[PDB]
Amino acid sequence: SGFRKMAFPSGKVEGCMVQVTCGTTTLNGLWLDDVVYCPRHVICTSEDMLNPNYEDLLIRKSNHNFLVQAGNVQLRVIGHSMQNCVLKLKVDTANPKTPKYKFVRIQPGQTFSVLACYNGSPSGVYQCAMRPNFTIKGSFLNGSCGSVGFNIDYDCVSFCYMHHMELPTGVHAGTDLEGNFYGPFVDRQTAQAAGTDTTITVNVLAWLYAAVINGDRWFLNRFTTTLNDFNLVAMKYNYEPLTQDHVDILGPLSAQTGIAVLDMCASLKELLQNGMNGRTILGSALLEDEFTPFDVVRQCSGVT
Amino acid sequence: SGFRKMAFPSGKVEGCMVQVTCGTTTLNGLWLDDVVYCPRHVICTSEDMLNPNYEDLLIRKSNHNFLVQAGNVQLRVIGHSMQNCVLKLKVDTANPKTPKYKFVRIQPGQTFSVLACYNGSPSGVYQCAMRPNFTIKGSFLNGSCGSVGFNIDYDCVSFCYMHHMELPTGVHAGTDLEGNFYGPFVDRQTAQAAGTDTTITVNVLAWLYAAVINGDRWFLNRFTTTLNDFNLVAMKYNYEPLTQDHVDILGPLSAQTGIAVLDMCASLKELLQNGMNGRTILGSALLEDEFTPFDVVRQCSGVT
Ligand SMILES: O=C(Nc1c[n+]([O-])cc2ccccc12)[C@@H]1CCOc2ccc(Cl)cc21
Ligand SMILES: O=C(Nc1c[n+]([O-])cc2ccccc12)[C@@H]1CCOc2ccc(Cl)cc21
Repeated sequence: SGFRKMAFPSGKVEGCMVQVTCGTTTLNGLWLDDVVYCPRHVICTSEDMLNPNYEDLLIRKSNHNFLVQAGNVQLRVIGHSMQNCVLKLKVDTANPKTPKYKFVRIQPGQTFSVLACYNGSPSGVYQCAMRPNFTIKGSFLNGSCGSVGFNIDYDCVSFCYMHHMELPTGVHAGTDLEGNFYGPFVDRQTAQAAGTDTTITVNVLAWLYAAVINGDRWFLNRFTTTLNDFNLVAMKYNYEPLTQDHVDILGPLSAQTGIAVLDMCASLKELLQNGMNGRTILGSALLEDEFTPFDVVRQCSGVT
Repeated sequence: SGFRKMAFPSGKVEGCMVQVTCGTTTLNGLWLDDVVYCPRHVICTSEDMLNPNYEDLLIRKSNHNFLVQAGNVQLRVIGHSMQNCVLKLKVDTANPKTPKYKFVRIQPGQTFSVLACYNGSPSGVYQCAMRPNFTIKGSFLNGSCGSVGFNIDYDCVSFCYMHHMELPTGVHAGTDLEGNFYGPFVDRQTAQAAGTDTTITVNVLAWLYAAVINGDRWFLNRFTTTLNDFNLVAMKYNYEPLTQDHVDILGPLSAQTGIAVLDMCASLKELLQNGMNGRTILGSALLEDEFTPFDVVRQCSGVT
């Protein structure tokens, strides 16, 4: 019982974090096998960030200009290449702590853990979601660039995010591990505004199912709805449209609780229209949308 | 920028988790040096839990009746003793991954990370606080007993909690690493009710300071108050009384923001009296109390 915003155990990713310095810029790198991945803006000064031409700035950099430090020991850089917005620094030593891993590009609404680091050292771990506007709401300070987002399936770490920047609104933007930004963001110090941060409907529904499993049932109404009727209300409240794929994905939670997905949609529709009235659901006064149906199942079943 | 409920990196504690089985009961153990710490109810059957006499049940147990497995390898148990509500199983092998550590008994209002485990395997990490009624609001299922709570100061892990039980209300109870329960709870399957779960005032104030640092300033009022006037309102709202020690502890946040502690108390007093009016502070529709002043400073400064 109880329901928490839970992050994956971070040990497997802590064993991959290194410090990358190029000139006077220091950030974090991810060391997997004999390659260190890091944001390509490690080659930029603060002035360069205003309008960087990365291919040009990279011409002035050699292997020896990238200082990679794992713990308090220096790694020898024997190659470097730019792939989209990340640099891959080939080192002469394979990371002995390299876990089984994959690089995945997640979809909006998917959650992941972030191991926030400074100077290649982990400071904390938190859970977040890729927002429908492709930003994330993280917690990152100067030096946190290169911190990664990941999910773990038993012993395989799927890295899905690498932190690159903060927008003027305090929201965050980054890339997958192939260097492609999520959303339309670019690694330049220029005004970039985020789109509408809509609520991940399927995630709210999953968390209402978690609430029912953990005993918070006050919001269960006597109504049902259809996907079309629900979606009319959802659009009005800046909630993402719910599809039959989302209903399918919620099937295991529907079965566990005996509450049909569309009945839970009707309860959510009434919560949107009536508000919480000062009440809480799982200790929250707002509808939480950063638990996927998979996270709810995993947390409520005990997957390790 | 951004402010998250952040847990400590869990790697150092993941390297200590083992599975402890006694007969047909399996839970988690913490392996530090050549000792495995676990809840003493590992010796009980479900029937025994109703009214256990631990000293008597322990007479029927020998070293070979405690099965300790670290990963998929069995540890040899060469001694066992009960200290309060924990069993200490002396093993013949010192844990090679033993980090620098301390056992601390925390005070109500103090936060810590929990590495939730099942069968000695980590499933997730979350942050919580020792409530003023000495319960915690965790996320624990069958088999999670023996999961620990901890804080990290650079490279030293201070273990402060070991999970033992869930109360009928879905809140959690456990001990420090010397086996002493927090609060008045006993390791028996008997009706035990929690006291008032008051709000940790000093923590709410710290989180309002974090909100100001991260740009959420709408709630800043034009008022000030005194500790006595504030505390009259705080008692009425089931908030813990604020002391001059709490004001001292908030001094660094007051200095960072230029907002005097008593002015922030007046803003909190108005939030209590007026409510949020549908607004949010750091993405929350309620006043968060599970960030200590130290956590706010650490997260806003980047301590690794
Ligand atoms: O965004 C950047 N830094 C930081 C990132 N984050 O997330 C938080 C921070 C806080 C406090 C100072 C720095 C921070 C750098 C700094 C300059 O502007 C850009 C523009 C594009 C790119 Cl890809 C990175 C950057
Ligand atoms: O509390 C216990 N289990 C579990 C603990 N927690 O936190 C969640 C759980 C969920 C689902 C089944 C079990 C769970 C056991 C089970 C029996 O009653 C007691 C009474 C006292 C003591 Cl010290 C431990 C226990």
